[PDB]
Amino acid sequence: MVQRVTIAPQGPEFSRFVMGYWRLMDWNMSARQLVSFIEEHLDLGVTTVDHADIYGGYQCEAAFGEALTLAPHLREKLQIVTKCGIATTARAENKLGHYITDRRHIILSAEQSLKNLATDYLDMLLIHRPDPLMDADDVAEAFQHLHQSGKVRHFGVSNFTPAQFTLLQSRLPFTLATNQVEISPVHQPLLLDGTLDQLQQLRIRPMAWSCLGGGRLFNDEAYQPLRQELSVIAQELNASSIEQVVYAWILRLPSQPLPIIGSGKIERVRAALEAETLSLTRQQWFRIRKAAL
Amino acid sequence: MVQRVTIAPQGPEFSRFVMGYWRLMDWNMSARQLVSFIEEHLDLGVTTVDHADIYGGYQCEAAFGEALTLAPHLREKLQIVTKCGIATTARAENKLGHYITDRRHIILSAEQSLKNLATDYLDMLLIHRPDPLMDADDVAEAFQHLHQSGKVRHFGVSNFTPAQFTLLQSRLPFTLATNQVEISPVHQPLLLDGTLDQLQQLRIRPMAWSCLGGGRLFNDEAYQPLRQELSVIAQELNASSIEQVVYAWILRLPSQPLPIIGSGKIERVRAALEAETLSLTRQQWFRIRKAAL
Amino acid sequence: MVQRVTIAPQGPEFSRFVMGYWRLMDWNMSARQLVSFIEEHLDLGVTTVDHADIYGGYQCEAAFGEALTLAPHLREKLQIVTKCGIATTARAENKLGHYITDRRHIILSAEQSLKNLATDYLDMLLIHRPDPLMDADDVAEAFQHLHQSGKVRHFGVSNFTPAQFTLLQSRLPFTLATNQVEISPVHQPLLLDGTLDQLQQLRIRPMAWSCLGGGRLFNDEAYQPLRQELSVIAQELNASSIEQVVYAWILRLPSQPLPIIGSGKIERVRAALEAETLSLTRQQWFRIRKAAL
Amino acid sequence: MVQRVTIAPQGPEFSRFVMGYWRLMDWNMSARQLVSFIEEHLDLGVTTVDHADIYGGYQCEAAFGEALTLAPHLREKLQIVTKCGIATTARAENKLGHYITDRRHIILSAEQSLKNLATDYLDMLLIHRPDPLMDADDVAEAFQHLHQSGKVRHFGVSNFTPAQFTLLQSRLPFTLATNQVEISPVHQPLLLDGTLDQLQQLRIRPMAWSCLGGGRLFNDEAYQPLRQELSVIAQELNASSIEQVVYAWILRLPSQPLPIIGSGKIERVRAALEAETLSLTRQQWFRIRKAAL
Amino acid sequence: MVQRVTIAPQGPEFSRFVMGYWRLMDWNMSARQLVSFIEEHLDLGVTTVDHADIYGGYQCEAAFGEALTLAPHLREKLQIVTKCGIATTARAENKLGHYITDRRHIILSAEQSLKNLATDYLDMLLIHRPDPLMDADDVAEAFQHLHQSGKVRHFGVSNFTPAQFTLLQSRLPFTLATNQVEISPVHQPLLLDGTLDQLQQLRIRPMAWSCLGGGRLFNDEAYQPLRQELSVIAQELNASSIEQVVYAWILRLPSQPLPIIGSGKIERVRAALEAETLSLTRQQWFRIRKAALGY
Amino acid sequence: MVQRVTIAPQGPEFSRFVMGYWRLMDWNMSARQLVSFIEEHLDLGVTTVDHADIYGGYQCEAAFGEALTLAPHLREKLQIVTKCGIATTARAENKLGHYITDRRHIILSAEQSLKNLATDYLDMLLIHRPDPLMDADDVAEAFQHLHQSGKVRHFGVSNFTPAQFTLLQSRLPFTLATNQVEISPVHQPLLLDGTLDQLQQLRIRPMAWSCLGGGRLFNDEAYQPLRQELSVIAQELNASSIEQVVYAWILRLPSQPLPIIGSGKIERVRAALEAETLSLTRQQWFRIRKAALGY
Repeated sequence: MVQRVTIAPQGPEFSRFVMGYWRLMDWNMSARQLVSFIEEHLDLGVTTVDHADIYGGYQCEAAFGEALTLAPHLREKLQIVTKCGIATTARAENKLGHYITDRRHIILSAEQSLKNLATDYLDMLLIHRPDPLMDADDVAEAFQHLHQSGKVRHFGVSNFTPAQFTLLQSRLPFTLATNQVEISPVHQPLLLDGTLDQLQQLRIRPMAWSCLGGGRLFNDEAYQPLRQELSVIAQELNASSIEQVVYAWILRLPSQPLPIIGSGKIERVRAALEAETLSLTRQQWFRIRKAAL
Repeated sequence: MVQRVTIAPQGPEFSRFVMGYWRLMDWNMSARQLVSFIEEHLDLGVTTVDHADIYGGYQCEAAFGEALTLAPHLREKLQIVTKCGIATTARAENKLGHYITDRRHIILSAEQSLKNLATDYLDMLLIHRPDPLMDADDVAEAFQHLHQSGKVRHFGVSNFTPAQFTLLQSRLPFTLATNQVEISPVHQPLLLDGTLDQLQQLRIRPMAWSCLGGGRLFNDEAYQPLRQELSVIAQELNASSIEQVVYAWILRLPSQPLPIIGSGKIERVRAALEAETLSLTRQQWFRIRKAAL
Repeated sequence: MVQRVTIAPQGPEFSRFVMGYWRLMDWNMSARQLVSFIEEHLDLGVTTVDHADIYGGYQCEAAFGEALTLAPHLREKLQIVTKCGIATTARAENKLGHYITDRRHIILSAEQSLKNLATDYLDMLLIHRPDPLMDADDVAEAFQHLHQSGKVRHFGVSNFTPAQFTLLQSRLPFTLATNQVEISPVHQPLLLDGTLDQLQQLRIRPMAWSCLGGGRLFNDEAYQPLRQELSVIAQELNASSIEQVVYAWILRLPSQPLPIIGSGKIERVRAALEAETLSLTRQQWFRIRKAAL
Repeated sequence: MVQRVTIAPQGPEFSRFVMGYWRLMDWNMSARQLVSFIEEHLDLGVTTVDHADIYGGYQCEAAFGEALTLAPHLREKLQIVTKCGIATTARAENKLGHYITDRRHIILSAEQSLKNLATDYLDMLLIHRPDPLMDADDVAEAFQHLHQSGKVRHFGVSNFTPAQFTLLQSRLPFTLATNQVEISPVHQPLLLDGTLDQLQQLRIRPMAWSCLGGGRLFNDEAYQPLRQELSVIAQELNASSIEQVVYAWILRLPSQPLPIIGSGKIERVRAALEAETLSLTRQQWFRIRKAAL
Repeated sequence: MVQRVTIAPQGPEFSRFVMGYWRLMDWNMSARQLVSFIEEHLDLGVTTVDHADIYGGYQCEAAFGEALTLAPHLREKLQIVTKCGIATTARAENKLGHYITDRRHIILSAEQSLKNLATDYLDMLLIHRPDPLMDADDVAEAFQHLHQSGKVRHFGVSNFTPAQFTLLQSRLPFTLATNQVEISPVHQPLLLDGTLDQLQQLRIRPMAWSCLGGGRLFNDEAYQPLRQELSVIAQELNASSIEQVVYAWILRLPSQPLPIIGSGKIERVRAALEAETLSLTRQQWFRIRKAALGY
Repeated sequence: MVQRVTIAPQGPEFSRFVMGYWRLMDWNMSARQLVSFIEEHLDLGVTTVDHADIYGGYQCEAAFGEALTLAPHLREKLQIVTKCGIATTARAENKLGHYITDRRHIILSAEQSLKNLATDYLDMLLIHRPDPLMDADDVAEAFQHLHQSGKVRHFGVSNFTPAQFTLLQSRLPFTLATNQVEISPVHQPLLLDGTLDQLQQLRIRPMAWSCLGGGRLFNDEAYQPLRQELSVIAQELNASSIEQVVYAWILRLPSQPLPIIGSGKIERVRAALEAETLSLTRQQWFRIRKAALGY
């Protein structure tokens, strides 16, 4: 089973690996098929799932909720994370992509999330992106309302700089439970730009997205000779695949990230979860870093 | 007319818009013409005015003082902000442009400002630029003397990074009342680099300079189709001019900036002030941002 | 009188200083007032004037043509340059700013320019900006048509890289007569990036726009201590103003630029034309360069 | 079905779209399944195919050759492009990834390619990457031997700068037939950096790789609202998928690129090919560019 | 003689100028010649010396300890600073250069340092470079153990960003006593990027390395015209040499850096210490800055 | 002995390694000691020597000419390269560093060079740096005059972009014989920015300066771990020193550079020339590249 992990002080207990549903609509699953898939990754210990209001042209939440309506007993076994803050052109009233982080929008988005997902509470709500118009007082008013009514148990952010993180935190009487950020051998700036230093310092563990380079590792022909060094290291470790090596690479980070898995096929999930057992050496970790840069 | 605003905790009360006098020598006004102009913007509710020792080759403060000696009753109605820290070659001793932030210079500069402006106090004194040779103990000692003697009511900085700001603040018994910074659709890095994040967190409102791009919006042929998108949004808001839309764009920031007006023509001042009544939508705000980038 | 200058091999004879009309609508002139202004700068030897289809929300060409209709004898004494290639949102069918460099648009734009300016020929037509969709074959087809019909006597470009310049040139049986580019102490990259090297090499003289920093020199408070070094040098040369020093700085360049003047007030034009008589030293030229960088 | 195109002066005739086999080992196809796939895209008019010695840990060429030995009649219907120049650690001799562009390596690589692909000629051989140790005389000697012997019909390069291209071309009696380069809404610098300017000038059409962003368009959560603007334009064009709109975006370039398709699923190939019939407006093209930036 | 300075709150007392020994192996000194050199800079007031486990291919520490063994009275007269955290290919087991900041490596490195330098305590131990794999709890455990046993008196870092500095500091019950960083007219980003602001704010003085541009000032043809602008300002100050001017320029910084001297020539050390008496004005400082950038 | 090479079409024949004299004043040589040093590198086959009007505060040329005056037979045995175009504050009339590339200054500079070096001709004259005020017609006039009179045999440039190079070349009836540029594992942008591509294309060989990183390789603490990766490859090649490895790395470039040696120690010159016989493989070259970048 996947390890159980407290992601922040007084924060929730998650599974170390998180199941990401941002691509759910591309998997072409029925509600019944989705139920089986959730049941499958639950049995492997992946209990924490990641959503957002905008995913799938604003349809993934609703589609996930249809599965939860078929199998009502699953809710209790899951930790549901979702997000708000982004406005895309998938909605007709949005003439251009932008951000909305006003109090009322946050409350309305969360409430809609509850309806879509067919549940009466969210485990965590995140601000999806840092908004130049973000009024921390107003976000705090929304969070306080959602918290005191029992509709949202924890709050965090996504893709925030440390200064943006500290601004919002300064308004809240509880700890921001995460800062969901992009971490992989393909995208390493947060390792040294201060983001991951801050998170380690506050003992807040990031949920890590785009762990496989946002598709570049396998589909960007320019990383093909890089696939090779992960292969060479894979065989040193007797790892079954290069994905396991990349996940191990991420887990090795001292901020102790929780990797988000995005594949809608189950033993690529299982393959991912085998990274918990690979002991990377430092030289193997740095060999990967340099092969990628 | 123009709103009254407290710019910081334990800070002064300023007008939301600030009249900037850095171009005063270029306006070719008699002392009596300048007296009429001050009275005119005072009647509109613009009471805060912005000076620096160096402006106009060290001439603008003295010119303003000529007006105040002719009309002594004006001083009590104004909040005078001036600065020190830059040394230009308009003075023979300065063989190159550089910075000077030593304790004695600050005090002597403030004292000369009083003499120039024909007043016995300043509402606020700013360090004009961050100086790599800035000793914060030295600045603090200067500020402390100016404060206890009643010569200067409040202190702030200009164009400081968050680290430079924190450094000086650490030495001071009172709160720095502002960080005067460049903010416009043409110059946006401070929106995301942490400068405005820190000011919002501390509830310190920045005075905003180069609000119209330091001349570029109207005089740079390259921004001329951009000037056209502001015209399109102006027509939507039924605004009489595009500068109104720009000022509304800045006011919309959650750090709540106080824009500095630099025009010596009173109808351009009045035109600016109707920005307070403009209802800029988020989408309009982001369209402006995108068109400028 | 202003010097007469051949700007390219087999190219037209221009005045060394060019009168720019991109801001004509902001000057608030009647047709009668504009006539007087043209007559005034003509008598000083400024015969070459610069237009574009998009200027003034597509109105400057027409406004200039009204003056030419009042005083028909002026056409013969002027060299008219205009441009096409940019599409702005000042026209309702343009939902966003973009470029159009298709054959038919170029021909139609030129033909409209002839109607607006109330004349039967243009001295030079320029591609206003380098378009990623630019098909050099199609531009060449348009130029050939306009040339062989006698509607346009010469052709050039604006803001092109040397590779973009060479691409278009490779299609044309005559020499591109200029590459209109931004040159000033405030914007110096073209001095070393290869643009001005290419122009000198081909003996093609650039028309230089934004010569005074697109408004920054006088209106960007951050260049105020830089105004000072131009002042110090102005007095060494006994120059009447800093504009004359900046123009002299530009004229000193070995690509031998033709500065475009944009002020609608006549002895700032006259003041500009006095730069022909200032002999800058190299040390003065480099002192300016370093004061600006 | 797919248009026939001559890619350069004295160059070969290719299909407008190219089938890329760099992912072939990941498709898990039997030799007979691969034979069916080749026949399927041949029937759609896709005849040009793209290989490299290194692809799939030096396995994709040989796998393709298994198909050609089973179906010998196919070779005459195909144009085979392959490459050399990169040395990866999938071979034991290579202790680090590097480049090898020495004369003997090029010849031996081309010869191994023939053996791998079970054919006695290649339609085109490319240098895979610009090598700081590239001696253009050495490459030229290799190309000359391969050409005179009839083993290779044409020669080109991949990812070269205009200076690297010019350098190699200077040594060759025949024209380099392509510069295979990365082009997509996600990666646009080549549009303006001179690479595509030079190819259009020489009337050489580039083969375009990573047309869909090297996986980012669909697998990078960060481009997911961007994926939505392509959906909006798709609906305007009544296109069945967004990749069609992307391919139409690339085809719209005046260098006239030949996009490389990398999907081993035949219906994704067919979906791509209907891009030829799509009428992309300039405004649509620029909206896509802006939404990606 | 060289002024003595408290480098941090609760921190040790160092000499304002620091003798750096990273180039020791290249000087080709016998152990006896090294004794004399140490005694000579000691006489001038230079008591603080800077080492690292990796210097000279893991050889410089041991070469220094041979001198200390011949002259054991010198030990008490010195403040010895050393470092760990970098792994170089001078050790066969390291197939590539990388970082090691685990607890047991830090402890074992410090203990090897003690054996190499032939002494039972270090005055200060530094983390040589920020390691993306740095676990601050682990470093704190190591530092705690070394402090508990008397083996190491004070602790600091080298080349840390302010966020890396704050991270490590959060775990420690004692103040980090320095952040050793690169400062010269040739390399100025730390003047404005927050590194030196943080140090001034915390009243922690940095040790400054590559004070003369890492060799470039004298050995890079491209700085020869700049070198000559330093000579003009030298003449104005009646300074014996341009090294004095550069050191004076660094000392003028309000973080109050301690310059590390790396020359094995006592003549040049002496010429460094004379910078303490130089009256560098603001315009001279700024003229220097600009000559170096091109401003 | 050092191979001889034709540096350009119609160009002069140089030694593959070039003795650079920009640091001459710092060596503290008497004129007689300089004679011996010249004779010693001459014996090893180093015949081409590199000077500039500005070097050593406008002193190095004249110091060299004093040696040539004591030993006038040496002149014919050397190819002398010098430069003009830079104005430094070592001359009182220059209140700031800048460039001067006007016709009469070029002519007067070359003529001063002749007087300084105590010789009646220069083998090659270079424009030292690209000048934004460079008027190529003016330079061509100067070069024409100097060529017409026999005072200068060949012409080239230093630190030019390819567009600056092409600009000047367009005006000249003879081929520019070199573009002297910076090349080292420490400074690699010219490998891929088109500078070296253009030179290879035109079959013009660059003279390479700052081959050892302008002092950084040895004097910058931050390259000490890299210095040690060069030592690993040295051992693999049985190379006496890492300087040999670096020179071999530069020689491997297909533009076929001529390295400028700047050491006044004949021991180190000798150790440079041994690079000609080193078998640097591709993987070794690339390992070096990557150790220097961090790739």
